[PDB]
Amino acid sequence: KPDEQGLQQILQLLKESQSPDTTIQRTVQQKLEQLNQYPDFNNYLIFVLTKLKSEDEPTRSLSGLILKNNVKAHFQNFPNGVTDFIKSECLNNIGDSSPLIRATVGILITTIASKGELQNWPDLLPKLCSLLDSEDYNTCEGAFGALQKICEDSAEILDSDVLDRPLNIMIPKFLQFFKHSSPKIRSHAVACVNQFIISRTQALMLHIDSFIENLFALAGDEEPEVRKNVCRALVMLLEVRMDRLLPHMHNIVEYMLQRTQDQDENVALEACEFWLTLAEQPICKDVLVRHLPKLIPVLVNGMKYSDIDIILLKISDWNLRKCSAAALDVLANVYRDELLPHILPLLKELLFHHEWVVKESGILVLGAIAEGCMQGMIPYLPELIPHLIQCLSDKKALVRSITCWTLSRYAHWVVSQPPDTYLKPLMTELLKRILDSNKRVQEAACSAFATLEEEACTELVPYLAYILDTLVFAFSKYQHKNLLILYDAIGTLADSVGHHLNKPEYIQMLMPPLIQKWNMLKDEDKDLFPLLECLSSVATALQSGFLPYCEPVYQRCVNLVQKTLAQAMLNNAQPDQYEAPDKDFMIVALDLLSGLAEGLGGNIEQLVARSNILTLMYQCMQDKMPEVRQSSFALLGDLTKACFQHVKPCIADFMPILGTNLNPEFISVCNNATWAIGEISIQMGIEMQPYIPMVLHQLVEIINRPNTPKTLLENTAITIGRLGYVCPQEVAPMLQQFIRPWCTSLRNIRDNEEKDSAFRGICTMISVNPSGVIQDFIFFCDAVASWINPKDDLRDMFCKILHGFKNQVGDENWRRFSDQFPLPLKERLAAFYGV
Repeated sequence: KPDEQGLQQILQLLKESQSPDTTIQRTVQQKLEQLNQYPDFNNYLIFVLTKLKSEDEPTRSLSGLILKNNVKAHFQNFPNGVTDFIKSECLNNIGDSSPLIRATVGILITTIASKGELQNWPDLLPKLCSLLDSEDYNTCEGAFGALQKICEDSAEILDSDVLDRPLNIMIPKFLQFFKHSSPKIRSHAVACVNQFIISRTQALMLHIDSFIENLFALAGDEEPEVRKNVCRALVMLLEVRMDRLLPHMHNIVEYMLQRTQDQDENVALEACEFWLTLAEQPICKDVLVRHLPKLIPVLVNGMKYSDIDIILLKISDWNLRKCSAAALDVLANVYRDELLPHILPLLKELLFHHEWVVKESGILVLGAIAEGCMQGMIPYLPELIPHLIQCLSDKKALVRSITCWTLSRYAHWVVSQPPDTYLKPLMTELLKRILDSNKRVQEAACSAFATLEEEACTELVPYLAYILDTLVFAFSKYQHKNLLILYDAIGTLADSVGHHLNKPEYIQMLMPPLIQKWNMLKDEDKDLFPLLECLSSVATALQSGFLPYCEPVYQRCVNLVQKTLAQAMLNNAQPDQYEAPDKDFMIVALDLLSGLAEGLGGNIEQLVARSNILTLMYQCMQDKMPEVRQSSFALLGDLTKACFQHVKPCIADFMPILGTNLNPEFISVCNNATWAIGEISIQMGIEMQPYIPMVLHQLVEIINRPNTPKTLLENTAITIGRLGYVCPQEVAPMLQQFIRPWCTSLRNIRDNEEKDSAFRGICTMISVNPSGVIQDFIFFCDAVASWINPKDDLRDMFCKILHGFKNQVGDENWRRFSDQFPLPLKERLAAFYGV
């Protein structure tokens, strides 16, 4: 019987509510395991049926609450028969006259519905919807509260007559409740209708005016819950139905403005979100101009740290400050310089204020409006920047950290000025802050310095030893969260300084501790991604100087490529049992490898030979992700250039893949494949013959393709040139089909090794098949005339062709032909090639 062990459960429940903290872990262990078969049959008798017998609401509500957790962890193992009894007891007590009991029944219903999905309780929503009218308050509230959580949490809507009535009936029913006595109920009502906004539910769309009208009539409710929901509704509608808000816009704005400075922190944040959303709409600029005088002070005031905020640091991912600052950043990009009349008089007050909370809010404002109001800020920079550099030493950390940030926002202007005026002190001061005693100032400074480095470049060279001393020391001082930012600082330093880093002293202090970590990190580490990206930057700047250190870098990268591929395979077979990897670990490993193959170019040959790198590369070229293909094709060309002797035995395998990937849909992949083919043909010589048919036609098609980026066109032109240089016989016949775009393309390129080999290829092709050029000889001349400093032998090839043509067409026709050229064109061909 249940009477025996039932008084044992109720005793275990009374003991569960002790006060020992020792007798609590014991009764929790005793109850969590007491999951036989039918304890939940009991867990409701206590909670729903034994009123007076074992009364004491705390006990009953705890019964239902422990059982709620049983539903959370072990619902799948639930007997079908007990659940049905559970469910019917809940719905029969949804509106219990005891607030605590009906709140317990409430969370019970909510969770069951969340765990066992939509259809598994088919009776629920129809019963909830119906109960909304049930003429006793508690039942109405109970139903509505439950109904609110179900639309909100799980259930992605799309649920007409899954409610057992059309949304056409349901939505106006909701709207009626906007007029209920109880504040809790009209909140529930706005929350429900808010779920149907974004999805553009037709029923709501055909009830907008009624909705909008009812929203306006609630704007003024005491209950902040209602005010908040009204704001959410209005923010949401801003994107879904602008057309219907528009005629009320100024009237709405004035409400939102009052809401953005609301008593309640929540309503305020919700109201504030309005300015963000509106700011990103084309209609914004015209609507708000008039409100800027009132808006800006409100946003700027909202950007101060609150009293609570400060304490917790000395917070939320999103708050009033982050929101206002975001809005102000966006509003600055919209109005640009026209925002300044509204900002500067307020800025003047804030920046030199005696209270730091005020000062630091002003510094934030200054940073926030940077990108947008740059041009108009330039006049005031010569006094503000020196003053910010001063704040960098402020006694208060939170001023120190934000100043770093704001300074970095003006980094570009700083560098554009004489190096000694602003850049020097900024650097001197930022380098000191990188080693601040306060973690937040460390991050801010280190981050700001990274922004500065990228902008300064060469100009950092004089301070390189002091910059490197600070960064390397930071390794020892810093802890996790900060290392990530430090890696990026080092990395950018390599990018900005370039070859200037390649000196034994620099290498001997930087590389040992970077590598120390490279061999410490467990492959599934957050630290590993930025450490890869950093080293890839370093190996490119430390060209040949990176040599002593590549062994473990190269090998681990290859390992990383392999592993990621396997993991991605496992995940494709078994999407549930086996987990997806982050392919960005692969792309970054490939880039490092190709960075390595370029800096070391040749010294790498032994490492390439003893690895699965080419096999791995092949697989990477099969990948579904364009970026992965792209990266390996890049690596292909780099290895072709570095140590072709190991690529050659695979060229028969690679060529068809390169052909398969000569597809303009994926520009970057196409680019790299095209580039790789070209580099291969130079290394292969005549032997490239059998591989031309599969590649050529696609290139001539790609080069003739209307909308094609400049770079891909240029690379196609180069590659066709190089193939032709090596196999004139196979390529020459097609000279007439690609010569127009080829010339239009390569005519705009610097006089380099690429342009040389390409034009060398077209000269060998013209000489094999001259008739291909005549019809469009105007284009060849334009392309030859673009050369400023050609190699002597190339100038002669140009010379022979140009003359050959002139001799064919004769002096008279040529004279006519030359009239077409612009002056500087006529003149170069005449001076350089004697024509």
